[PDB]
Amino acid sequence: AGECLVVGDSTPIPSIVKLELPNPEPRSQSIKFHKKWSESWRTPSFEEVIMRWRKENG
Amino acid sequence: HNQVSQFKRAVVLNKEKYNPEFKKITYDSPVYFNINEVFNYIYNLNEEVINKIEGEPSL
Repeated sequence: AGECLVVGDSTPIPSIVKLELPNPEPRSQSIKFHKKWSESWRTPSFEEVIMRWRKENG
Repeated sequence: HNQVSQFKRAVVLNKEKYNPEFKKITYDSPVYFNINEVFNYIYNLNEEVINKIEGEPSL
């Protein structure tokens, strides 16, 4: 983990380089299904959502 | 010939008639339309009294 093999014309010899972690770190705002499945039955208001299907009238 | 176009026009007309509140209604709009009314409109296939009527645009 964190180690990469660098091979190319830039480096004189092929090398194995340990890469320092970035700051800030790239993070993807994903959704966890198992974590959300452990809670109680949550009701996704089916009337605000169905008014968003029709922005004004569609 | 002229089969898909007439069906599409009848569907659009029925959708507009049954949904007056909606502003823009197209052939893909998920709105109610009576398929039996569309069948009745196509059943008016038996038109015997008009082709173009000369001297007038559309009467």
